[PDB]
Amino acid sequence: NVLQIVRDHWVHILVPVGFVFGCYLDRRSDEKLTAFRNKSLLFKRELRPNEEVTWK
Amino acid sequence: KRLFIIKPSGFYDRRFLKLMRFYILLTGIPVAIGITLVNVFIGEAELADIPEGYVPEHWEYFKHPISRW
Amino acid sequence: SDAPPLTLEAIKDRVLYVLKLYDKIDPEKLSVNSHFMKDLGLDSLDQVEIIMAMEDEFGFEIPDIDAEKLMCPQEIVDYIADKKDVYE
Amino acid sequence: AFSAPAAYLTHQQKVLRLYKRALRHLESWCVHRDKYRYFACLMRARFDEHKNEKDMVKATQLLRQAEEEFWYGQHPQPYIFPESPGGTSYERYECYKVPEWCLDDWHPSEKAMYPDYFAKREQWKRLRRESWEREVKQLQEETPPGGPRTEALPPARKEGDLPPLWWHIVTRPRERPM
Amino acid sequence: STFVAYLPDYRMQEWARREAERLVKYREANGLPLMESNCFDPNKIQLPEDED
Amino acid sequence: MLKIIIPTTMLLPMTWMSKHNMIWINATVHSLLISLISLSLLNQLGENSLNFSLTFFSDSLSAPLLVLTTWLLPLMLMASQSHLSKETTTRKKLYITMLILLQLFLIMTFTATELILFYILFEATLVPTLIIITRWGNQTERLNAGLYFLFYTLAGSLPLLVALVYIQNTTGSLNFLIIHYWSHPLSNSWSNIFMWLACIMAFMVKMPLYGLHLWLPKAHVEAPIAGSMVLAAVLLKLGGYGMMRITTILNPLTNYMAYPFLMLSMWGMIMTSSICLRQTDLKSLIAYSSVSHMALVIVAIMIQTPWSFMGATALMIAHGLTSSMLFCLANTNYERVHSRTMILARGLQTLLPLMATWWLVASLTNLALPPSINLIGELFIITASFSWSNITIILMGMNMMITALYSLYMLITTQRGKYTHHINNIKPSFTRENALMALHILPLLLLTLNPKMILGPL
Amino acid sequence: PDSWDKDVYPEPPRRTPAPAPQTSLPNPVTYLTKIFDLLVDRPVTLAREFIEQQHAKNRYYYYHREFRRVPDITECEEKDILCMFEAEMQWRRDYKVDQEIVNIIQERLKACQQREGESYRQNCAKELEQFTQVSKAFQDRYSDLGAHYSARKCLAKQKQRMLAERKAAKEAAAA
Ligand SMILES: CCCCCCCCCCCCCCCCCC(=O)OC[C@H](COP(=O)([O-])OCC(O)COP(=O)([O-])OC[C@@H](COC(=O)CCCCCCCCCCCCCCCCC)OC(=O)CCCCCCCCCCCCCCCCC)OC(=O)CCCCCCCCCCCCCCCCC
Ligand SMILES: CCCCCCCCCCCCCCCCC[C@@H](O)O[C@H](CO[C@H](O)CCCCCCCCCCCCCCC)COP(=O)(O)OCC[N+](C)(C)C
Ligand SMILES: CCCCCCCCCCCCCCCCC[C@@H](O)O[C@H](CO[C@H](O)CCCCCCCCCCCCCCC)COP(=O)(O)OCC[N+](C)(C)C
Ligand SMILES: CCCCCCCCCCCC(=O)SCCNC(=O)CCNC(=O)[C@H](O)C(C)(C)COP(=O)(O)O
Repeated sequence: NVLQIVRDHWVHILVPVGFVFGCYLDRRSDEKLTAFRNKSLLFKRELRPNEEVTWK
Repeated sequence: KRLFIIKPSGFYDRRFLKLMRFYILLTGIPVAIGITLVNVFIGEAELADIPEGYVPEHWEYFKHPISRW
Repeated sequence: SDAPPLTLEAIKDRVLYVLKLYDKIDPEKLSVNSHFMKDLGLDSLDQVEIIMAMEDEFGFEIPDIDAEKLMCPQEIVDYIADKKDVYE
Repeated sequence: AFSAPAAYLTHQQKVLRLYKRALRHLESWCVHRDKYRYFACLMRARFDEHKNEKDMVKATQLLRQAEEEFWYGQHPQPYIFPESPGGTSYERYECYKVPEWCLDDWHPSEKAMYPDYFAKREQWKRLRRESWEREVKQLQEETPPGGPRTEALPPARKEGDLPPLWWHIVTRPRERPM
Repeated sequence: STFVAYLPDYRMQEWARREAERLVKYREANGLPLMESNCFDPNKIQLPEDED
Repeated sequence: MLKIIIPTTMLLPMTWMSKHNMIWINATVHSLLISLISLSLLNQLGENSLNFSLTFFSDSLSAPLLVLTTWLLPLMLMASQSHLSKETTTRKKLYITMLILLQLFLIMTFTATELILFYILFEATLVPTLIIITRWGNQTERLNAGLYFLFYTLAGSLPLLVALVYIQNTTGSLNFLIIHYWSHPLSNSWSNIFMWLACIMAFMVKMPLYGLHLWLPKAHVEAPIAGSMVLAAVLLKLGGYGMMRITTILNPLTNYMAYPFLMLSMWGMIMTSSICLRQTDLKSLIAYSSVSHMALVIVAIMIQTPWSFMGATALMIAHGLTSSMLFCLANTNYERVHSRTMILARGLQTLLPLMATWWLVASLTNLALPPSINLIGELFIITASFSWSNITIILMGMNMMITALYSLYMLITTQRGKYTHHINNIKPSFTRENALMALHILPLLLLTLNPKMILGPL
Repeated sequence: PDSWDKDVYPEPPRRTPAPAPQTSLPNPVTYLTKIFDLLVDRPVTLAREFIEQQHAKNRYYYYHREFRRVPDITECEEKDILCMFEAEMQWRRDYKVDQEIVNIIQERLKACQQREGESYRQNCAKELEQFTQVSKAFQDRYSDLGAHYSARKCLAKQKQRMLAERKAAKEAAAA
């Protein structure tokens, strides 16, 4: 019977899906501005024995 | 003698006030209880010196548990 | 509490009480239907004084346009009852 | 307040209104009762001194002079009955007056209380609905062709008629509503 | 309202208060003035040679 | 900050794919969710801004404005569904589409990093507003209002565009961070004076400045309720935001280019407050109130001090909420009696008590009763003006006396006295209207509880 | 208590006189304060003791964040955007710290005025002098920068003041 319920209330995932996609695109945008990661004079730091990058 | 007093309908204003109180309380009583329980059983952090060679996480620079979370 | 619920009988009693204290009206010859000008032989100034005495008795003012028309104790009682929402 | 006004006031009406105003202001000046009675008798004698003047022009001149004297000698703070237009309780209870049509908007739960009162209200509404058209017809008949000339309304004349335009006079809220 | 009320101190008010406390303690201990009218060291500034 | 932009763009097809009798519910629910998401922008720093990308950034000045926009959308939806009941489904969806597009344009306008992108979005906001006014307004004057709304704006903004491109040919950039860091003083020449005027007049006509304000009473009176809400609450603040952004490149010319505008703002604040005392239309009174408050904001921006900037930010937020609430309150009576004449319906406290309480609270916030944020902004601006010149306390003082008067006048005319006898169609207040009033007023006092969130970057 | 540094917020040694009863009548203040103690101060103390016992079982720490020093705006080339950015951030942090220093001094002044009572005009001279000095320094540093302030405008102001002072000194030397 979920067919009618789905075809009546499938418009309720558009905005949450848009929120998730916007978060993903913001992370992708952050990925393109790492030219000074761990390179500023104020925050330059030696890496821990395990961690690869200071922030993502 | 007791006489009828003509007034406007007070039903709808009372209903609105009751509904608003109900919803505000429905979400705000659990929040108050949670805040009190967190404060009692998970207090605030105590300021301390950074131990040598330690790199704290960013949320470790705040003292209240809810703010840290 | 507040003042008692004024009734028609009380209003009529007070109106007649005021009228029998007027020296220009004979008490025995006075009735609730007596006309001020025809039956009692009073002029307009006496009627103005009677209206003012009613106003003093009942503690409120009767406008001139309404006060001109009242000519017997019954009209005065009816006007007072209508003003004060007296039905019994 | 109840009577329909005329087009103008007559000379006798103006004289009587001046007499009442003068006596009221004199009472305002003469606070004590015996003094007021004395000066009120003097004022009545002064008023009826010129009662038998057959010359109307002289009568209106005397009235003019009397009104000028009154305006000069009026009490600046005369006594006003508390519910009179200048009194301290003039419109005190107007905020408690609620028109009857508001009762039509009560929720049915509110109307569940007071069943008999609302049955009587329905009876009154039925009476008004049945009487309206006859009231309108009577007004149409009794009105002169060039429109009404005064604000006086006629009474009911037929077997079971009601005086036209009676609803808002009869269903006044009250003088002390709440 | 609860989320805004418990927002973490990214405005650095408490950090600034603690830094000022340390500065005041040090300067009052060593007898230095609490604040200097110059916020930049004059040895790093080269004024124009001639003012005439 | 695509996590806010994308959900609105998703509101668009969600509205256009909804069932005919679920458009309002879905739009309101997801608008409220978007407002809740946008609440996270209030976490700001003390040194710089949140630089999300090359295109968008968030400051301590724009974040409360974004929160106000996203919060105003659901209130507009709630206020609109009453008078649009007879409308067809397609036209209702088109109206909601206009509202959503306006929100999207405002959101992108408040966060653009470059001045030309800001200009493009700040002009793009014109189309949905004009369509809403001229298509869903009630009277024949709306058409004229639309024209007055359009050209008054464009005659200010076309010079600005020219100036903008000229600046990019001189400094090489219109990025706001680069513009701030590489700032150079403006010399005293005729060319610099006209550049200053080109950079300032568009925002001046947006506020609006006294003498350039005639479009506002027309547009804000003839518009439907949602149009008036968004015109008073957000669209007037575009001028203030743009002025506070653009003034970073105008020093030290402003030091003497502000005199005519300061004189106009102070005297016209007195004048519009006086005009409010003799007004027969209830909506026009609220519009002229907006003009007076915006004159205060203009003075604050022109004197260029940290206290004046904080006061301007607080006043813009507070005025947005208060004026939107007042417009909704007037709209309830208009929907009941179908007339905007203030003295038509009187003694409404006897018939509608809770609505009378809402009226009292709205008029109390209008006259800046302490400790409301209205009063905080007004007092900060007055203190800064006193530092600028001790004589200003005269004019400002007079304003404080007049405002309260007309404010209380409005209340006393509508709620007190005796009810009109022949008006017998005043129904009890609906739950929707009471909820609208509460959702306006509660955030005001909540913001009073924590005023540093609306005090700006200074 | 130990929550704050007592050198940053100093107080006098708190001399208070001993009770010297001269009347056989009882003191209503002492009776009322004994009742207040027994009826208010003890349950609150017990509640605080319970809360502190719960807190002691969960002890965690937060740290004061440390910032190193970067080159100032004086050591930055004219169009070097990155060095200017770092210097401007450092200058803004210093501005906030200076504001908090002024706030501490004002707190001292206000506390002394309340504490000294009727003798405040003479007994608060040192706090007033400290506030005068700090206020003069702060006004020299930061006043009149206006909205849209920056490190460059502060440097220009300091250079202008330095030029005026150098000219005045050389003109007084020629006297
Ligand atoms: C009604 C609706 C109708 C519509 C209306 C519109 C409504 C709109 C609402 C919109 C939403 C609003 C939400 C806002 C969020 C804000 C929350 C927040 O930030 O909380 C702040 C604050 C908590 O701050 P915090 O940062 O979490 O605490 C930091 C510490 O870690 C903590 O310190 P700690 O370690 O000591 O722990 C303390 C702990 C435990 O403390 C104790 O237990 C000790 C207390 C004393 C007891 C000692 C003696 C008693 C016991 C003795 C006897 C038993 C012991 C012995 C047994 C034997 C008996 C003999 O208690 C608490 O945790 C604090 C209480 C939690 C309250 C949280 C508020 C959330 C509200 C959200 C819902 C909003 C809707 C309202 C509905 C709420 C439900 C009604 O909460 C308070 O409000 C505290 C105020 C009380 C202080 C005293 C008042 C001082 C008065 C001074 C002024 C005088 C002038 C006169 C005016 C007086 C009038 C008041
Ligand atoms: C109907 C009946 C009405 C009367 C009956 C009412 C019954 C009692 C209820 C009234 C409560 C009285 C209020 C008294 C204040 C107590 C709460 C206060 O202490 O909390 C404040 C906190 O308040 C919040 O900060 C303010 C609320 C934020 C406002 C945002 C509104 C939500 C968004 C809605 C849309 C936005 C539209 C506007 C756009 C700008 C203090 O903040 P702060 O001093 O720091 O706390 C320090 C400790 N911390 C930091 C660890 C927490
Ligand atoms: C209805 C409201 C609309 C919005 C209001 C907008 C306000 C705009 C007003 C402009 C403010 C000032 C503009 C220019 C600054 C000075 C203007 C001038 O009067 O000052 C003197 C200028 O001297 C003379 O006045 C020459 C100008 C005279 C010709 C201008 C025409 C003004 C007549 C009024 C026309 C109305 C204009 C507005 C139309 C609506 C100063 O002497 P000077 O130091 O040498 O000039 C400074 C510039 N220098 C250094 C490059 C040389
Ligand atoms: C506070 C102090 C101020 C007061 C000062 C006032 C001074 C005024 C005193 C003198 C004024 C006069 O006498 S003015 C004298 C006016 N005289 C006339 O008009 C003669 C014609 N007579 C009539 O019109 C009627 O008989 C009529 C008299 C109306 C009786 O009415 P009735 O018989 O049908 O009831």
